Amino acid sequence: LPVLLTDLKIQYTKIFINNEWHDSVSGKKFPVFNPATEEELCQVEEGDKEDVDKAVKAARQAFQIGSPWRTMDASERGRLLYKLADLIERDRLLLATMESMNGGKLYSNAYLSDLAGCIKTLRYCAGWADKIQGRTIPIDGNFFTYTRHEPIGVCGQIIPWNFPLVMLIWKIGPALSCGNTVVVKPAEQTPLTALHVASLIKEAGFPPGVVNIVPGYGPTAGAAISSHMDIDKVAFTGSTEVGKLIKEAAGKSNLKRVTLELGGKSPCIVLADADLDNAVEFAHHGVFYHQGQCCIAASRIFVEESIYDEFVRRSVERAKKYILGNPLTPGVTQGPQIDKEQYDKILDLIESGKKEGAKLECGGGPWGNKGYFVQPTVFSNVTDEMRIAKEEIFGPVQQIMKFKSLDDVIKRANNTFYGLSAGVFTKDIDKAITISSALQAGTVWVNCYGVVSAQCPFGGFKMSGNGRELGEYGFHEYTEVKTVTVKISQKNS
Amino acid sequence: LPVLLTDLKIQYTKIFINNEWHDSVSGKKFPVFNPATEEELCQVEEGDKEDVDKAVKAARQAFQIGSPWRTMDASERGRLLYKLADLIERDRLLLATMESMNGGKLYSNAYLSDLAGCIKTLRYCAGWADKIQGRTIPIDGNFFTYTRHEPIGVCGQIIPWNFPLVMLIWKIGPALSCGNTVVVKPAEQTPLTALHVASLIKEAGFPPGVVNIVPGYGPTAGAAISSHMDIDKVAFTGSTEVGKLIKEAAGKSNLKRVTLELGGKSPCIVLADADLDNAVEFAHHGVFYHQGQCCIAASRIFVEESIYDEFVRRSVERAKKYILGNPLTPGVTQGPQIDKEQYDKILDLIESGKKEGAKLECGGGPWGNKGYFVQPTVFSNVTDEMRIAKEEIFGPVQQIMKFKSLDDVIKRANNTFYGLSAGVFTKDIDKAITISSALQAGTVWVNCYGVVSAQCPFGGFKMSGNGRELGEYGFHEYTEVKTVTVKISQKNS
Amino acid sequence: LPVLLTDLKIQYTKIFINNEWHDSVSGKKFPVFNPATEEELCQVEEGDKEDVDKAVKAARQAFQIGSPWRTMDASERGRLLYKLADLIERDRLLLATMESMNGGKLYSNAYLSDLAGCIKTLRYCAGWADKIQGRTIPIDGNFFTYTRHEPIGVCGQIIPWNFPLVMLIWKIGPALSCGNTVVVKPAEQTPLTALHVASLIKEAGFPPGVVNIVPGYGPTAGAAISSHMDIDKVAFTGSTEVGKLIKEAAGKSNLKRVTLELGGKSPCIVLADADLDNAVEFAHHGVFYHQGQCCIAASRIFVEESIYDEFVRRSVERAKKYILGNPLTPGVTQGPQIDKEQYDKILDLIESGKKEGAKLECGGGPWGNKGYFVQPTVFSNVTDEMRIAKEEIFGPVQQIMKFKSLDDVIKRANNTFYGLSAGVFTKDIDKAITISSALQAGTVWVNCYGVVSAQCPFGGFKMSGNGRELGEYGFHEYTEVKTVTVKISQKNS
Amino acid sequence: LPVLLTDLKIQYTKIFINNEWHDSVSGKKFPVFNPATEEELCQVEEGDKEDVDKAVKAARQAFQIGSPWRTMDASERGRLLYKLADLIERDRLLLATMESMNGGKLYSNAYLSDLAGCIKTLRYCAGWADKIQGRTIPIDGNFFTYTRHEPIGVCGQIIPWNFPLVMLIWKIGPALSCGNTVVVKPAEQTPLTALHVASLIKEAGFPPGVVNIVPGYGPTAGAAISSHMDIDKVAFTGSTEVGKLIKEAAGKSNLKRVTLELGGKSPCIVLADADLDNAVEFAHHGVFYHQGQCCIAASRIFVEESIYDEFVRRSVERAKKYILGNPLTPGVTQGPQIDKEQYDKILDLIESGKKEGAKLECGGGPWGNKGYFVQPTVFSNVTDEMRIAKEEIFGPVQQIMKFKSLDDVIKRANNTFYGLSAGVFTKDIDKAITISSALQAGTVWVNCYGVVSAQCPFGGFKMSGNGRELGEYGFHEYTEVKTVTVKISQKNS
Repeated sequence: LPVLLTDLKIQYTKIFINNEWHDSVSGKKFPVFNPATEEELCQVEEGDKEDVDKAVKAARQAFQIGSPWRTMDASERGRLLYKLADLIERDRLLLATMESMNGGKLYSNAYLSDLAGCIKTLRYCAGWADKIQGRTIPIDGNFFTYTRHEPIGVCGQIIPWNFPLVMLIWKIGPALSCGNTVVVKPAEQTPLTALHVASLIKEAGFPPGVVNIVPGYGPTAGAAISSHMDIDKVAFTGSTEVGKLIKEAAGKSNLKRVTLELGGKSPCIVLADADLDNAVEFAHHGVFYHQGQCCIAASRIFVEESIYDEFVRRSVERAKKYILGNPLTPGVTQGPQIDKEQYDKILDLIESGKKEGAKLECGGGPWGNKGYFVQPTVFSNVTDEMRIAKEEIFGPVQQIMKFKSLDDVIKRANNTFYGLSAGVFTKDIDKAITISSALQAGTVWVNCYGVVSAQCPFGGFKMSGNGRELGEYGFHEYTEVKTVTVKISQKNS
Repeated sequence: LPVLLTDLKIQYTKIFINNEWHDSVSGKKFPVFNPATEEELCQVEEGDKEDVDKAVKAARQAFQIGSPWRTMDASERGRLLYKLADLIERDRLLLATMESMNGGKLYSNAYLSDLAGCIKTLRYCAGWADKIQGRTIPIDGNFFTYTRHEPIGVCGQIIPWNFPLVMLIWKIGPALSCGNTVVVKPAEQTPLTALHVASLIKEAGFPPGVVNIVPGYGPTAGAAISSHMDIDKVAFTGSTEVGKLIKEAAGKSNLKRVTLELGGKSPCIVLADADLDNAVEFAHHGVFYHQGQCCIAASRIFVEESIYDEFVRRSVERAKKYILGNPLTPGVTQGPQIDKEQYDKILDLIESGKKEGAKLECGGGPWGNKGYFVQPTVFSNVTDEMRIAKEEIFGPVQQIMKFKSLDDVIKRANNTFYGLSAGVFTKDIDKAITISSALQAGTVWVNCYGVVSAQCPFGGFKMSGNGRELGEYGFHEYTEVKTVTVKISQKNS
Repeated sequence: LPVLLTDLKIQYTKIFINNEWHDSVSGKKFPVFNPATEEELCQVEEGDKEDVDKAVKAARQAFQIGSPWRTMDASERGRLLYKLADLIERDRLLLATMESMNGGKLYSNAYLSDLAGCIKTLRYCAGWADKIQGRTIPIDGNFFTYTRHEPIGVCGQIIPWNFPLVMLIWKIGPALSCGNTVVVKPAEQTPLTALHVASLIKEAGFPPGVVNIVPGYGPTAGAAISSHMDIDKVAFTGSTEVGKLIKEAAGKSNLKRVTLELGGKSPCIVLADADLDNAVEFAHHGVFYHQGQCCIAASRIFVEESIYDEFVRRSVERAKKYILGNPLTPGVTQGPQIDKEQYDKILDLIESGKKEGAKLECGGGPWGNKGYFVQPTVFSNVTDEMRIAKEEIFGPVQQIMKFKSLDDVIKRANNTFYGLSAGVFTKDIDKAITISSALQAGTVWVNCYGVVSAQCPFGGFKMSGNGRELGEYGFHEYTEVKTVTVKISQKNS
Repeated sequence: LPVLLTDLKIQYTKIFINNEWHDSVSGKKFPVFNPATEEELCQVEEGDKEDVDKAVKAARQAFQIGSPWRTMDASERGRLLYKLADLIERDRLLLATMESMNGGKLYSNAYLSDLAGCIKTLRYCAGWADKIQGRTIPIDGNFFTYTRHEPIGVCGQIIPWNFPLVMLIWKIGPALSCGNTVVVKPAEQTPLTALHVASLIKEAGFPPGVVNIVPGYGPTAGAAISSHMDIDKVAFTGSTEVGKLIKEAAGKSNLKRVTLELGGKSPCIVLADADLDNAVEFAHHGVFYHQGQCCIAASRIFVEESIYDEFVRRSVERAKKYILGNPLTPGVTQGPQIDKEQYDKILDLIESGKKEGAKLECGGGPWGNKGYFVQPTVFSNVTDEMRIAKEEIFGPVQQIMKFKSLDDVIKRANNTFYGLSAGVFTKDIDKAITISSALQAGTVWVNCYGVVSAQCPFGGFKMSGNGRELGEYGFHEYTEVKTVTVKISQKNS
């Protein structure tokens, strides 16, 4: 793992529309800060309805019949995606640093893990461009029918900071692969990662106006991209709240297609037969990976009575072993949160549990002064009524209940309004298959966790989301399906 | 074609929940009327939040793990669907009559066409139950992944009267096939068709509480089924208005999955090389089939200059040849509309065009006294600014513009906020393929129209709809996709 | 289970070509016998090159463009298949009896199991007729491509007696579904089952000359159907020997497509953690189901040392519990073999093991006088060098080795030239997935056996077979794939 | 187009097994010659049963469980393929030259066309490695089934010279993608192209013993690779003769899977409405591309009476316009044939037609002295009885019949024992679809020809071939399908 000791510089801070770095009409530029240190990083600009509208207009152009981007052979879309990927891999070092300096994330995590993931989505999605096929339904009659999988149109993507670049990639890969044009709105907590990738797309040679990024504060662009009368798909990844907002506006605009992957409270279910060693390590990443800021974080470990206490032991034991240090520092297994917003919130949640008599086995507070560091916390004896068990503590905090039966645990996990993921640790074949099905989640993990690959479709059940991403199924959201039926004369089977 | 001279009787007028004919809590029962005669047919009941909630509760029961309906082998779901189909075909005669007496529709159309269609969806969907398969993604790592296509849960279906039974079937086929449980809310203009089919499902042996129908006025159940905190999918087929309503509530409830197939203004594009004979006949069904009450009605025929007038001639010529008579009378090619609502509206639209200087080549008014009969109308010299060219005249009325180029016509059709369907009549290979793609519709028809088969996916682009129906793609809306990843030891390709 | 005490009558004994019961040119009619009693059942006829050629000619007619069978909408092919299925289910009783009286098979097995299976293939395959679709490859260039899945042509099917009707159905379902025409050659040991089904197809209304059956001795028709210069696919299910014969002639005729599902020696691998109870019962059906005359019979159980002896105990224990009685007698769990051929052979194999020092724990000989009954036998301490462990003892005989490691057992099973199936009994998740993959078989069974459903593709690896059957993959053998590429003008994505 | 004036050097002339350049056991090395000049190019070695057996042994090693090549994540197989592709593109210039110097082919054709094609297969096939998925059949019962698409094993590929590198790529792409190991036997007329690519695979980092090339004379290795008792798939691309040979040995060895794409006589069908301009140009490439040495060459143009003569005119007109010059010379549109073998044969065929009274409108003989150059020939007034119309004149020679009806022409084309391809030139929609279906070919071309892309499956009907290549369907030949069924407890839909 190379280290970019080079003081990371922010090369891009402006809006990218028509492959050109515009500015803000109001001339208003918001400020980005290093949450690991609280210092300011730079002054990216802030978009508004004008810029969204501006870019959306760019999109329709890119998407028009006989455009450069529509007549381009699909294989060539794939060829271009592969280049962005290859370009991102070349600049990996820096791009990895710009995520840490702005997302506050262990570098080993934003290099050995994140940027690699981003490249691999674009690589996968590239090889899926020329393989999205139609059908030739053997209809009845002397007619000949065939479905065509065709691009939707302009796609608006609202991303969340947690994974500044991975989700951008998870959304401009399936999109650009199927042939759609994207207006990307990156988050406020972190605008740098994307703006930079936009420059690499331009080097890749993507046509002018295919991928338009409109960095800028939420409320504003949101309603816009999500109510333009020219955008057809709004894909939002963020918290449930903003989500009902985006979907509402969707109806109240054009019935545009809406795929939203909100979050959830996911349950781990270690069982008497589990290899506690394994369950302990993986239950650990589950809650303390990226400082619990992954929508798939195990904010609810249920351990069977038999092995409740033991689990508790190592669980907290390893918890304290995390290091609230510098994401830009080696050996650091935990970084800042992200901002006073989540930061204060996290602490508040920690407090609530305390009030609720949570078994605060560790942490409970913050570490250090400048920046935003919370102390790897743990709450034993959590009950299904504790707030810590009813909400997304999106942050480092571990809650751990106790169950005595299989039916009870699967019921006590499915008693939520969420279903992004789950972990059943077991050493039994029958349990594995029953608890994997009885659980209501989009992705269940048996004896592992956080294992998400591009190939595998990912999304959420219930109010955890809408649609899927990655996979072969994530290219179903960005392609409409035109049936054409011709009147041939005699139709022979 | 047999004729049910037998005075059609309304056997069912009450709510079907848990395979039992309940009543209305308020004891309020709405009245259904024969639009062909305006006489009342019977007194079906009217549901409310209580009954919706009642039935939704029935559903969750039906859908529970180890339920009778979930442990049932998929093949058996198919076996049961095939029986409903076979039962519907046995009772065809009557069931055909109950649609005419309540939908006001030519019997030849509700027998030789509609009921046949209804059976064939259920037959198709039945043979799709045991063939919805997952995958075994060759993921990276020594892990083994597989996607499972699993039932969503309780599905709420809001149907429109136009096709009282076909859409019920288009929605309880893909659903019941994939294993979901349905709470069906039929329309007010016509509750009889469905309630009856519900009885046939019970004879078919469908478990108790799988298919619950809650007949009842719109506003009420609507918000309910569409905001229950236990229904997961709301599929609505109706007008755009109610649609943004259902989707907005969706977000403002559970982010439940929402597939809505609203309507559209569809364009026919007869061209200089077309076989006017063919184009004339098919452009005729396009607008005057089921009294223009098909969301795919050609409310916009564009004829190239060369053959504008000629087309106009036969077009109107055949128009007058339609017969505003008795849907329950043989030889009648047109029946009542449906109710003063659409009836008055239709006439109003007719008037507006008159005010707009539409070339009222025929009709313009109503025919007969009792019931709701409009005179097959036609409006030549329509312009893209005439109201008749900007709205769904959902009723018998034909509008006919004139275009001089291919680019112009395809632009003047794609200049709408709709895209359910279209008809390009041509005798040229290149046109066919370009105009079929350049057009923005879910279903384009070349040299034919109204040709919709179950096998072929159907839905709408733009604000014409959301998702698809029928097809192999219509079983993509009712199945969620669970990825399970196991940690095997060594993984060999 | 109803019982057809009615003295089963053989209604059909002649050749079915053009939906008509022809005879034999030579006038030669072979004799069929009841192996349960050795009495003769009737005198079916014997075909020859003339009759094969005769029927093949019928086929080409049925398959010609604009034929009745080619212009028939696929849905209608499915509709017709469903009727044969429904007809077979109506006559189930008798048809079940005609298999027992001729195959010598426990009635409970030829009713509660076999005929049910036959119906379910035809039901499945029926619902697969209208869903075999092409694609619309997004090729490069301004061209438009689409693959059409089209019928091969006349298909020749050589069946084996063991499952007289199930394999006929496994071959005239995928075929008739995809639209091909079949010339079926049934076995000598048992011609009745099929000839009868042919009559039911005719009642079903299948066109005249679609399904032509040419009953008749092997050698003769074989080379014919398999070297006609008008048949395109020869699907043979039988022993390896005849198979290399059919394939060699294939090349030496027309390179016709050849899918052959020969047999194999399949290995069960019970392990220390297995539920011996379960493993014992299922390992039992594995070898003594249908008198070991199933190509998937466990002629090789490997038990780990730990639980070797115990397994041996119950294994033989239950073995003796089988009853060499009357297949047409209730309570009989084992019937005759099939004919002196296999009968003598079986006994010979039994003897060879004895010579090899097999641990003859039970049986070893025949039971009763008339007919062909062998005594449920068992051979402990079998070694990988014993003939009983190198050949298909296609008959009741159980061999049981002992293994001490996982690697060793999976190696000692994969050391064959076969791979139809296998059974890994385990209670461990990791073993299950590794031994299921490490094993070289088309169908591996974990903790069960003989579980074969229509939906699941079935065939053999290595010299155990060629291609697959059932499944969605079994409609890949009977459909060729025509790519058509048109030169459209501008091609927009 | 860069030109490798650099005297092309033959870097590789030896056998590649275990990523090492072995030699020949007999020490026998065959000689390769430049057919454009008849001079010798170098002295490649000649393999035998020993070397085949040698390499096959290497393969099994590469394919073993836990091998480096089997545990490799599929994505990584794709990553490696992409590198070979990228490496081939880097060396393009030379590799293009080594095909011309040895295949005798216009450089513009072996650069701007061939090497590009080779790279694009490997690029496509690479992106298909991680997307070959199984299924999760919703079987009946409380069982859980899933099909696994798994590598077959060692694959033996016999290539033909015509496209020395493209077919190597068409066979080591689908193979290496699905995970199989290949023993490639290149042709005698041309061994250089492949041996070189083998070096690039090694640079790509493909494991040691995955791709083993055994250059060497036909008869020898043939029977070997095709009868090794360790190779499972033999894919041969060549003439029909050798094909029945390879398939017969297949049965007479292991029933190994056999996909053979032999050749054919393909028919063009220009029609009265065709754009003769277009039909003329494309009918030209059809027969004179790569000197008629493409298995898809239009050795049978049928022109409707109306426009027979006209077609004849330009057809021959452009024919003479071809240039029998130097494939390594710019502006040369035709090169040598390949060797006295085809060369003498070609001339013989030309003579036969002369004897048959063919309307020798042009050519008829050879051009120049050294090398192997035939004069672009044409034969008008060909009849369906002329030898030139019953055999593959695999070489430059054009035959042109006359037809008066559609039915007649489609019958006169389908009256062959072949079906690789066809060209229907038309300007009518109905013809296009009927003649495209009525024709019996794997690939029909409407208004174009020779248009073959990787994405599109390609193979032959009838005795023109077996199986398909490219496409998503070409990864169905190299993957077997293991069904695993587990006994879960309760199975909920």
